[PDB]
Amino acid sequence: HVFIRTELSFIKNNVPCIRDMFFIYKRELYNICLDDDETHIYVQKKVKDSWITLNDLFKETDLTGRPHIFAYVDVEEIIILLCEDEEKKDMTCHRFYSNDGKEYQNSEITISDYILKDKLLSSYVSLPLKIENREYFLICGVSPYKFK
Amino acid sequence: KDDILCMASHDKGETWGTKIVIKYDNYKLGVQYFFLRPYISKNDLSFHFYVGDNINNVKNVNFIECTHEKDLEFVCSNRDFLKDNKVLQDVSTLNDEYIVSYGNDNNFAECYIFFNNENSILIKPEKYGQTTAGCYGGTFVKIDEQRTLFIYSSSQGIYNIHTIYYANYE
Repeated sequence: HVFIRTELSFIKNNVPCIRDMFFIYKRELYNICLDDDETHIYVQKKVKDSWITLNDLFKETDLTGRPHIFAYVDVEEIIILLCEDEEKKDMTCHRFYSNDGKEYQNSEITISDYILKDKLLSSYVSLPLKIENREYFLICGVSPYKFK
Repeated sequence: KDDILCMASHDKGETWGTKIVIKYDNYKLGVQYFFLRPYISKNDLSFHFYVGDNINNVKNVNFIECTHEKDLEFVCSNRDFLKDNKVLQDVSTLNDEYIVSYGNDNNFAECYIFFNNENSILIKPEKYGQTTAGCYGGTFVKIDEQRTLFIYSSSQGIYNIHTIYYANYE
């Protein structure tokens, strides 16, 4: 009937990350770390006991501030998106693609009049959502009520 | 009038022209959601986010489940995970059953993990030294239908990784 098991391992990180972001890829464990003067967006991997910086995606960008991050892990493919924090009317982002977790391939895109014009967003990892024979990745946002 | 809104892509992020509508017919007006994120597994869409419209100004997790109407329009609904003497934290699923994370109080001296609201495990993080180590920010990182990690940073630099196996039969 019931089987429950618990183990504890420790990991140290070179980088004191402002925000951690965890994903499993090929049963390896990967992190998207964020330090912050000076800033980076490091793609890291746990080989046992320590994280290992594999990429800096911030470098390959014309990106002025701190972006929202939307990561998506299909089984074979990893797709990450760095989206500039508003505040125009359309939103630009830079995406990175791998099928291997080591070598991420640059790019840049723009969504004009994008649907989330006045929505607040925050970074997250996710999976494709099957909706009648189609896979969709979602970027979702919330209405701004608190006075600013 | 929909408080939550998703733009969506079926071309693996090339274009974001698709629009997914989220009717969360909630009772309250003008309530700010924080740190919203969709929890997705197989067919099911759900959302995990915070609200702070309570006495203490402390933020509080809400988790809403959604089912389907149109090909792009979902209908969501709050899921009760309230639990006396504990505070709702993170949410995941092992094998079409919820696994749920809780703190003892809002200061996460301890974290309890509940399986299908039916069995539970206690996580008492060890101290980093002279200062208290909590499990603030503990989240789930799912591996497959029997295994998930529960990670949190006791203090800066230090990553506490709980490897968890669970299986319920019959």
